[PDB]
Amino acid sequence: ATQRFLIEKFSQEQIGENIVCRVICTTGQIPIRDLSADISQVLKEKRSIKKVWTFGRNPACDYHLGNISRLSNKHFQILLGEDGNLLLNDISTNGTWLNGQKVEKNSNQLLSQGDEITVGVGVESDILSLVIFINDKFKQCLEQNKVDRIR
Amino acid sequence: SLEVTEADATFVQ
Repeated sequence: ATQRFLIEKFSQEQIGENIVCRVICTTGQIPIRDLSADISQVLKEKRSIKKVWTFGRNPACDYHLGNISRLSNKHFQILLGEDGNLLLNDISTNGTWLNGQKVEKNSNQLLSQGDEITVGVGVESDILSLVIFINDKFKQCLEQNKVDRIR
Repeated sequence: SLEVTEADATFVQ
């Protein structure tokens, strides 16, 4: 008697389960991945940080690159928090770039729509570009946050 | 630290 289970099969695939942002490599080196964070954890977390992703050539890093000598193990890191926004934290040996503009390392920056981060600057032939995608679904939850219905 | 991964640094400060 699985009445509720039967309906669950109706959807099958649920997009935007708890996705924060998605990283898409436009330079063709790293496979598209999706960064995610749980809402309960966000509302529960209060240590000036909920969930942060680390990117680089390190297998530990939340993001694995194609192994670039210029890029560092953990070239860059992305943090999620605030009232309802995302932040980008650069953590490379040579620096992290935003649309051609180099930002201050280990510095928090406001997220941008379809933004892109460039890394491995120094040699025109040794730079890597990454694009960041934002899940509108996630914003909806944060925008509504507390739902007025149940007492 | 300096050993692995190429790095840069300007000599003007």
